[PDB]
Amino acid sequence: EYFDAAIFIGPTYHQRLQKFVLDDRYAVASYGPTDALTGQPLDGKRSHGG
Amino acid sequence: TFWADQQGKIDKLYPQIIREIFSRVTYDTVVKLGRSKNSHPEKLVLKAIQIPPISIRPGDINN
Amino acid sequence: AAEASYDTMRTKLMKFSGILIYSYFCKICGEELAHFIQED
Amino acid sequence: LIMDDLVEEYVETEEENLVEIVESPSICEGFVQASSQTLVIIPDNERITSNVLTTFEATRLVAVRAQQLAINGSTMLKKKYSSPIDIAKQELFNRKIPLLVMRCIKVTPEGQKIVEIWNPREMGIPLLD
Ligand SMILES: [Zn+2]
Repeated sequence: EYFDAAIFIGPTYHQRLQKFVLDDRYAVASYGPTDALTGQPLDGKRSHGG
Repeated sequence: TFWADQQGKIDKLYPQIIREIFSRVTYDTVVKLGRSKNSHPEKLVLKAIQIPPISIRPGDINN
Repeated sequence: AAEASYDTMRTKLMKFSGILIYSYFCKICGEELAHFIQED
Repeated sequence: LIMDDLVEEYVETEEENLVEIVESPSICEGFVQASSQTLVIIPDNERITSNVLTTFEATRLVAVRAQQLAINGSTMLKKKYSSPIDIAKQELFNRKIPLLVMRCIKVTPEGQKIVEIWNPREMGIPLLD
C-alpha cells in the first residue's frame, strides 16, 4: 500500500562506528575468577567474570 | 620521632622511654582528661605488633 | 578425613573426569569433583 | 629509572569536630554481650499500627512462604499450583499463610522488646492478582 504522504528518500553518506555489540555484550554465570583479596568476581569481560 | 628539649638539652624520646612515661599515667588522669579507660596512653606503644591475616595479604604488602 | 588440600583433591580426583564451565564432573555420576578457574 | 605506576598520595584535610576511678572492673570494661530482652507483646486492643499489610510486609511474607515451600511443600491450599511463588501468593490471598508479622515498636533500655504481633490472615492484602 502506498503512503498518503510522499517520503523524503535519497543517498546519504553513512559511517559504521567501530562500536561492535559482539565486543560490548557480556553474560556471565554464577562461577568464574574471583579476587583473592575480597573474594568478589573479577572486573569485566576481559577477566572472564564480573 | 619526638624530641625532649630541656632548655637546650636535647635527648631523643624513644618508644621505650615513651612507654615508661605513659605507664606512669593513672586511670584517674585518663578519665579527668576526657578519655575512656580503654584509651589509656599505655596502649599507644606496641612491643608486640599484629601481623594481619593472610586473607588481607594474598600472594605487594608482604615485602 | 586425610585433611587433604583442594589442589590435592583435584589432582587425585582427576581419574573420574568425564568428557566456560570451570568445573570437572564425574565420568560415572556426573558430580562436581572440583573446579579449576586459575592456579595461584 | 623511570617509574610510571605512582600511587597518588592521599590527603584528608577537613578535621572532624564531634561534639575514686580504679583500673577497670569486670563490669564497666567488658560485658559486650548485651543483656537479654523479654518480648513484651502489645495487647491486640492496644495496637496502633495499620491492620493492612504494607507491600513490603506482604512481599516478605510471600517470599518467606515460597522459600519454605521450596524445601517443604506440605500445603493447605485446595487448588494445585506448579510454582512455590503462586502457592504462597494464593496462601496469602486465601488467608492460609502460617506466618505472623511482628512489628518491633520499641526496644527499651531496661531490656524489653515491645512488639506488635499481627496475623496476616486477618489483615488487608494490597497485592495484585
Ligand atoms: Zn561420581
